[PDB]
This record gives sequence, structure tokens and C-alpha cells, in this order.
Amino acid sequence: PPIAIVSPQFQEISLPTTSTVIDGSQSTDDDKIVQYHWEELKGPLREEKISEDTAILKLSKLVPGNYTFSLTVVDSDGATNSTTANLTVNK
Amino acid sequence: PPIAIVSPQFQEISLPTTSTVIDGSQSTDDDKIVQYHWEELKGPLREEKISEDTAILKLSKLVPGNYTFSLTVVDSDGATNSTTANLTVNK
Amino acid sequence: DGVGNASGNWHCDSTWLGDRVITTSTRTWALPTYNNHLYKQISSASTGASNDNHYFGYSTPWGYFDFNRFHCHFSPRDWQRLINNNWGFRPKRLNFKLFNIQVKEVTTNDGVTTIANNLTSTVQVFSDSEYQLPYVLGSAHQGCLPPFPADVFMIPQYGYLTLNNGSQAVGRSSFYCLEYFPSQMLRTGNNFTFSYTFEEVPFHSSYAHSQSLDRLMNPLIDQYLYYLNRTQNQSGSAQNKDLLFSRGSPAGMSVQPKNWLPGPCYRQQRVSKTKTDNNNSNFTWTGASKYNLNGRESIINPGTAMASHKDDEDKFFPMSGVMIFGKESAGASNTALDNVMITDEEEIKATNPVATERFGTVAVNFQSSSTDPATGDVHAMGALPGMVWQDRDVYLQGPIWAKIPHTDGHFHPSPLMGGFGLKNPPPQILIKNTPVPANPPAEFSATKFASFITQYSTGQVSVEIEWELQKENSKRWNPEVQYTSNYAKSANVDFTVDNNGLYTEPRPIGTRYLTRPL
Amino acid sequence: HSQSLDRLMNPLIDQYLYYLNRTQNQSGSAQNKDLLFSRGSPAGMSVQPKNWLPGPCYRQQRVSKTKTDNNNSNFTWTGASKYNLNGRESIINPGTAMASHKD
Amino acid sequence: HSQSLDRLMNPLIDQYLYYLNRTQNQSGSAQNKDLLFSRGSPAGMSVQPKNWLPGPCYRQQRVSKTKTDNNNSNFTWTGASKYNLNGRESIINPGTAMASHKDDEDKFFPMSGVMIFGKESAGASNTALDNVMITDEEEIKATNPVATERFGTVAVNFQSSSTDPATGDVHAMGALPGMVWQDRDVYLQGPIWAKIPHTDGHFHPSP
Amino acid sequence: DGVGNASGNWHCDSTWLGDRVITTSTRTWALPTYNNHLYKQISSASTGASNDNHYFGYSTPWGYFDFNRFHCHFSPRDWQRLINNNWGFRPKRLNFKLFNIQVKEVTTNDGVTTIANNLTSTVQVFSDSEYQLPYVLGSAHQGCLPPFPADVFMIPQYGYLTLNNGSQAVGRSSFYCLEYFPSQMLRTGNNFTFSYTFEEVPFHSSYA
Repeated sequence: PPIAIVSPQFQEISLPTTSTVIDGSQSTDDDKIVQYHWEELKGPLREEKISEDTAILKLSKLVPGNYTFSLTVVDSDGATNSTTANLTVNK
Repeated sequence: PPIAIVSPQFQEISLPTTSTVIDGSQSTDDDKIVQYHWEELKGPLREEKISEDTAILKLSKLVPGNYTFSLTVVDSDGATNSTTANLTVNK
Repeated sequence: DGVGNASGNWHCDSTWLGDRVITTSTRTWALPTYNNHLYKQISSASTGASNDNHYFGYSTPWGYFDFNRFHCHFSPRDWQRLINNNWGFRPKRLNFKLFNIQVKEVTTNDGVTTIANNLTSTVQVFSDSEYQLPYVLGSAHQGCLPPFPADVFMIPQYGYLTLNNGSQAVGRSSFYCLEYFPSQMLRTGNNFTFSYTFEEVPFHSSYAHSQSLDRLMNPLIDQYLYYLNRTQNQSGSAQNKDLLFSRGSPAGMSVQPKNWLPGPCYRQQRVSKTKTDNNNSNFTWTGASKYNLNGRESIINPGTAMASHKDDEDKFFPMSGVMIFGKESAGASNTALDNVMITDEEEIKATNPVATERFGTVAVNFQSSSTDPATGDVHAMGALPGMVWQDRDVYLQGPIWAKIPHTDGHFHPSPLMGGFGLKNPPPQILIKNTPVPANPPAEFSATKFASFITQYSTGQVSVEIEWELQKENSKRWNPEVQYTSNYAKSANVDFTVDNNGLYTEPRPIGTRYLTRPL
Repeated sequence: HSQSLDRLMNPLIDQYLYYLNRTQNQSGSAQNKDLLFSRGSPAGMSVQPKNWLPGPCYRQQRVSKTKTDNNNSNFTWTGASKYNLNGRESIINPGTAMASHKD
Repeated sequence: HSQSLDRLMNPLIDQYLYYLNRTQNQSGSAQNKDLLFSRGSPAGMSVQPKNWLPGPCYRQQRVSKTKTDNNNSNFTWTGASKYNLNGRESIINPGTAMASHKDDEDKFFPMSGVMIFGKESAGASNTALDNVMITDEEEIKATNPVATERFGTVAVNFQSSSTDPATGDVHAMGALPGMVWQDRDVYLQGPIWAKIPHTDGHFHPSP
Repeated sequence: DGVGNASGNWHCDSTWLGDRVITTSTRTWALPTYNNHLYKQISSASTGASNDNHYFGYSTPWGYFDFNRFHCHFSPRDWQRLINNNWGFRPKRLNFKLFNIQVKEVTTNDGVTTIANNLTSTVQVFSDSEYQLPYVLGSAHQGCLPPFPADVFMIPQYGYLTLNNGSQAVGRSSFYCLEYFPSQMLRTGNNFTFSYTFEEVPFHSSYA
């Protein structure tokens, strides 16, 4: 289809240090993938979103809670696949 | 013993510009020193501590008041020496 | 001149002359039939690999000889005899021979393989001595001559990759038909010989500098050049900025005017061999050093020649900055720490930086009364004028040469895996069983052939490289550090066979044991 | 060149040099840091030990020929690559030999 | 050199190569992004396609000979340029061949980028400014950069409708292809030769 | 020069000149495959032998010729002809030849051995004429030429013992790889010849 895979689905970040990376760059295809698209499902506000239309995330300023992003890839010709990630952020 | 020496003991930082360096890298020994260890005695909170287990400090976001850090060095074999520094921060 | 006559003898000498050493090695090979004689293309669209792991290429039935590791020529005693008293070595000429060809043919009649000796079947061999082909050698693959001489090895399969727009094929993608080269038909009585002479490649520096680069001064006399010692006069109250210069130094050695610079740097990641002092992420590929080439990322691995760690930090290694040779009992997927051999690279700490460390700090702003002199942190550094460095060490396992790619420009063409960067490397010797078909039908058919006779070859192969040594000219007083065997009551002798005949190389042996002053 | 620089290897045989594949063992709960090395690669080509390096670089600005996907500033001379020589700035133009764009 | 490096063109004829002059058409209201190229230049010399590059750079610290315009810290060794070799730091001093200051900035000197010869009545410890001789290095301003100045600015991000074209500031620069530079001046006091250390590789072995 | 030609003739003379006697002997040999072509080490830790019976060594697939008994050269009449009227004897020179090599290959297909003649397979022979190897000969072992000339014999296996701290291996324990010597590939048509001249060893006093 366009098959996507996220880095783990499940991460464990220890407080106070909130600076992680979700690596959706191991997502495969039989051709090139035109773009990688990040979104967000859960989580509170006040985060510095950096480059949602790219491959490797640079996540900062994470409130301990439950974040849930989602990677979506687009083949040529267009085909989507949404695989999500969970951010179990604990003190 | 492990003899340590701090950059001055006494600094004078003018407001609003709060970005200083305490250079505990002139601390001597007869052998190598394994690590340099910074701590803190006085001062209010809300500072961005950067690399307390290193040689040259990078201090930022200093409230005008009285900070007091402390350098501690460790020889091989282990020997400690705590020499402190005062941060006379004035407007 | 067969059939009842050997077409060559077994030569496996290693002769040590004055300024040159001739290391002959002869192995027994076995060439199967690859692809059932087809130029099948290979791409990534069948498996469906990642965006940086797409490829496109072809996979021939030819097979190549790759004598491109050092233990294909040097026994561990000859390597020890070389690296202990030599400041350098380079090859002069090689001499390749391929004899005693036996073309068997196997019949799996009713589940029973009956291997039958065939006498009229041939074997095609050509050496690509004009470099029209992709040069797969020097990519550090398997399928070499084996280390231990009493091992029958199996010849690799010659595939090649070309340009791709992912798993597609751009109109620059070249196809190489390898029967469109003049090969040499070899029966069971003939032999393939050719000779080759290397370029005037520089000597591999098989020494370690006994002086640092920032310690190249007389420790007694002080200099005549001054510098700025102090930008703040201590008059016991506050700042003064009197700009105190003073001469030096006999003792303040870190601030003197040096004359040269350490080499280029490109930081890897500091990773502990002890698992408790590593981050709990993965890592690699998240915090690795990698480069964008045509919009696809690739780890540097092992990068530029840099030292592995600081003084007495043996637990740390650069994430991809070291050669990691596998032992036996090491699979090709997710092996633990014990079954590999991380080559510690620490003899080049003098000139070269540390791959897990910054290469200094430049300044950012302009210092004044208003703004403090903020400095930035350098991580990657291209070559400045006045930099000296020393190339990556070679190993008994590691590769001998590589091909300098035929580009319009290249800077210091030493291969990053170590070795001799050659413009015109030893040519690829490609070998292939001539396809002998099975019975054709009685009426003529247009379709090519769906049935051949299953066969394979075997035979011997001699490679004889003459090296040129650089005898040391030292006036060191105290003894050198040389590669010695562990003198102890041991369970098994190192670099030898086992209870059931498995040649196990226990450790990677470098070549930098001697000391030349810088 | 009909071959890439990071594609100078035999696509069939795998190397004899190892590297670090994994700094975190997946035991289905949390972090372990077991430092898993493994051989490669025939397929994981992006992580292998290469031998050479791509050339020098000095970034220019990515400007679209389509006017709708450019910033509404000016730009040039604001976000251009330029050098100080005797205290006066000059655009590099065209700079070092680099490719124009990706695939 | 009696010519600059970025002044190697005929001041009368304009070039035949174009470049991007403008990424925003002024139609007196707002942004348009029409990508206006135009030829040049006889006069807009800073934007032309040059052919060569100035030399490598590695920034020192801008320190005034006048004591009133220096920071009240110490400084040196806090904000100096230094390198890690086997885990011990050493000031570069005098570093690569770079010019000392800009046009008519004689009061400034790189913190460790100049030869500082001592006079007589100059001790070997904590001498003042008068008893030394800071060698001003300004004849190589043409090819070489200024040691207290950045060697240009690269770009960081990808410009689009969403994100502005942020540029980063270059401080240290290894040798690119096409760089020309000129080596450090000699003096009547300074040294004649040096030994190239017997290493396996060295880049442009001038001391 | 094979294949349809013998590469040597059967010489088994014993000629008695005045002051010298030339004793030729020719035997038929048979060399198997030892260790299945492996340099397996041998020690005492597997069996667990006594404190004076510990050893450590290696066991090659090579095989040696040991013509180091007197009846490999002298028939009992020639020995009687020697010892009855001679006050002494010593050897001057030897002359070793190795011919008519046949390399068979056996297929044990379904419990039935079908020995098939192979023609392209070789045989490696080298004479260690510089003494880099352990000299196992003279240790009074079996596997010589047989006494009686009409006997097919089987070639021994070349193993060697080195230094040990019991059944361990000290760092002086040498390992000898024997393909690291120039051998001679011999097909079914070639032959190995070399010659050797003894030292001026004293006469063996064959008198009482």
C-alpha cells in the first residue's frame, strides 16, 4: 500500500529530561516515498512543534502525560498509511 | 591532596546581561584528575544547569543575589578538594 | 597440460628478502552455477525495503576472486614479523595463477547425487584489465581467500548496482553483459595466468608517533613570541581590562603559539561497551552521523581517521568509527558484544583528534563592554591549511586496497576503511562455468533453453604479491612495544585450529607498534 | 558517474566489518542498553562502513521556480550565502560545485 | 596582493551569467514571489558569480588594545580558541594565516592570532602592553579572512511559504575546493624554518 | 607421463659392490584422508590421562613415509651377507622416488562402496628439507615400509607434540600449518623424486 513503521510505538521518557526523537524513517515502500507527514492525537498544549512534514522528529517540552502522534506516508502514486506512536512520559 | 583552584572566587556580573563562566580548569595535580564536579550552595531557583560534571561552566539566567557554587576534583587514586566561588551579581 | 598431468604446483611460500617480502598463497576453490546462467536484475521493489535502502542492479552468473584482505597473504607469524620491525610497507607487483581445473557435473538421480567427472567442459576466465566494469572489490565483502590455507572456499557471485530513482531505473543505468568481453575457455588441462604491477602508492605508515602534536617544543627554553595572558588586571576590587601580555612558555604549554594543527574531525557518538552507561533509546540511526547523497541518508561508518577514545577510556567507542570484525559463532544479524572484535584505534592520538570529542571551539560574537565573548562549539571540521593527520590503521583481517573512483576531483584519496587507494587497482578476475545444455527436442524451437546440465568447477588458485618494506632507522634507546603472544599455560593456542579444526583468529592485529618521532 | 558514491559495493555479498546496530535490547518492557552489534550489509546499505566521502558543501537557499512556494520577503541579500572580505560582504555565487536539487 | 579576491572583475563590462535579484515583486501592497532574475553586475558587485573563495578561517577573539573596551573577565582561557588533543586543551596560537582586523581597526587584535615579540625591559611573566610588539598582519586582507570575523553564513532550513529562510553563522571553516589563501608573514625576529612532522598525512605543510 | 603410461618401474634390487652395497626397495602404498582434512588439536584433557602422561599437540591430515627400519632395505639373506663379513657399515646417500599415483574415490551409495577411478585429482608431496617441522621419525613408530616386498602398506598420520603445562598450552607452543610449505601437486602422471646424501657418521661397529 505504502507501508509505514514507527520507531518504537512505545517510549519511556524520564523527567525532567524531555527531549526525544520518533524516527519514522524506517518506513518502507516499493518505490520512493514523496513525503512523511506527522500529526498528533492526544496530549496537552504548549509544545514547540518542529517540522511535522519531515522524517525524523525533534520533540521538546513534553508534559508528563500521554502524547500520541501519527505518521502518514505518501507514495507516488498517492497511497496513505497511518501508524501511530505512544509517548508514555513518566517522572 | 588533589589541589583545586577556581577562576576567581569573586565575580561581578552587571544586569541585564547574565551569562558568565567559572573556569575551574586551572586546578592542578601531580597526576591526571579524573573528573571535575560542580555543586551549588546558595542562590534562588530557576536556572538552566548545564554540565555540572565538567570543567568549564556555562552559566545562564542569573537572578541578582548571591550564588555560591563549589568545585570538587578527584585524583586517581581518589582524593577530594572543595574550593568554592561567589557570584556577586549586581545591577 | 592435462589430463594426466598437473597444470601447476602448490606454492604457499613467504620469503623475506632485505627490502621486500614475497607472500605466495594458494587455495582450493569451488565455483557453482549462479542464477542457472541468467542475468537476472535485482532491485528493491520485490522485497519493498526502506527509502534509504532502495537499490537497482543486476546479478550475473559470473564469479570473482577477491584476495583483498591481508590474511590472504600473511600468516600471523609473518604479520608479526612485519609489524614489529618495519616503519612501512607497500606492494610492488602481484602474480595471479589459476590451475588444476576440474569440472565435475552432478546428477541428482532419484534423490541420490552422483557427482561425475566431466572432461570436455570448459571454464571461462577473464581479468577485466581495462576497468569497463563496476569494481565491487574494496567494498569489504566475504568470499575472499580463506585465512587458513587448508580451507576450500566458494567463489562469490558478481552482481553490480547502478543508478536508481528509488527502485526505478534512470536512463543512465548501465547494463553490463559480461560475455561481451573476451574470456578464456579453460578445459581440465589449461591454466589462467596474468601479472600486475601496482602504482607508486605511499607506504602505509606502520608506526605510532612517540610525540604529541601539541608537545613539539623544547620543555626547557621559553619562546620569544608573546600572547595575551590576561584581559583583567586583579587590583582586588573589580574589572580593569589592562591587556597584560607575557612571554611563554616553558610550563604554560597550552597557550603557546603552535605551528601545526590536528587533523579533520567529524564527531561520532560516544557509546560505552558497558550497557549500564548508555541511553535507553535506539540509537543507532537516531543520533548517528550520516550524509545526504541524492536525497538518501547513509551512515559514515567508519568516517575519517580519528582516535577511538581519550586516555584510559577503553570502555568507549565511536558508534560508527571503528572496524568491527566478527568472530566465529557470530551471525549476520543482531550479534552480542562478545562475538565481535571492535578494533581499538589509539595509536594516532598524537596527530588525529578523538572521534567522540569536539575539535575545539571557535568564537561567535564580538566581545565588547556590552556583550560577553560567547564561543561556539566546533563538531565537524574540513581541512584547514596546516593540518596534519595520520590515516586509519590496517589489520590482518581488513582490506588491502580500494579503487579511487574516477571523478574529476578527490581530496587525499586514502580509503576510509584503511588501505592503499589505487587509481588502477588489481583487475577483477571473473570466472564462470560454460553452460552445457541438456538434450534439445527433435523439432526446432525458438525459445532459448529451460534445461542445462547442473555442474560446478573446482581447482586451485595462486596469488603472489611482492611487497616493498620500509626498514626502520630508529635511535630510540628503550625497548619498543611489539606484538607478542600471551606466554601462559593456555587452553588453546591463538591463531590456530581447534579440537575439530576451526581456524579462529582471536583478536584484530593492527600494524602501529613502532615509534618514529613526530 | 553511472554509480553513486554511497553505492560502491557488491549488492550480493555482505561485508566482514561490523558496526553498532542497536543500543537498546527490546525485551518488551523498557530500556536495556545491551549494545548489539551485527554484521552487514547486503540490504541495510545506509549503515555500512563506506570508504570515501562526498565533497565539500556550503548551503545556498532553496528557491522554487514556482512563485507560490516562496517566502514573501526580499530575500535575496537577507538569506543569502555571503562572505566577509576586508569588511565588505559579497554573495558566493555560484559557490562550490554542488548539485542543484534532489531526485 | 594589489587586488582583492572579490574584486577580480572588469569594473565596466557586466557579466553574462544571471542570478536571483528578487524573490518578492513590489506591487505596492504585499508579497508576490515572482522570482525576478536579472543580469549583472557592473555595480552590484557583491552578488555576482565569483570564481574563487577566500581561505580557511577559525575565529579568534576580538580584543582591543584600549583597555576600556574589553570585557572585565579573564578571558583569556575562558573565551579562547583551543583544541583537544589526547584529552588536554591547548590554545591554537597563532592559528591559521588570517588578517588581523578590518579596514581602519588598528586597535583590535586576535587574542591568539598574532606574533607578539617582546622588547627589552619585558619580563617572562605578566608584562604590560608597551613592552611587547604585536605584529599587525593586514597585507593579506585580500585573499585571507579576518581572524575576528565570521567566514560567511550558510543556510539552515528549507524556505517555504510556512517557514522563513533562517541562516546560520559560520565560524570555523575547513578547506573547500576552490579556496585560495596566503600564508603567514615572516619577520626579522621570527623563525626561519620548522620540521614537518613525519606523519602519514599533512595538509599544506606551512608552519 | 600418464595417463596411459607408467611413470616409473619397479626396482627392488640389492647389489653388492666391493666397498658399497646399494639396496633398492619399492613398496605399494595407500594414503587415506585423515581428520577429514582438519588440523584438529590433540591433548590429554579429553581422555584425562595420568600426570606423567599429559600431552598437547596437533594432528594434521598429512601423512609421512618412514623408511627408518633396517628390513625396509635388507632382505634376511642380504643382512646375513652383511653381518658375517663386515666390521662396519654406514650409509652414503639415499634416493627417494614416488611414482604411479592413482587417486581413487569411493562412493558408499546405499551401503555399497563403488570405488571409482578419478583422473583430475592431485596429491601433494613435499620433503621438509630445511627441518622447520617436528621430526617425528626416529621415535620408533609403526607405518614403515613393510618387511616383505609384496605387501601393501598404509601411510601414517603426521601429528606432533609441543610444550605443555600439563594439558594446557604455554605461549611457546608452536603451531605448524603444513600447507604453508611449498608442496608439489601430483596428478596420475607425475612423480616425486629427490636425492639426499648422509653426513660422515661413524661406521656402526658390527663386531664383538
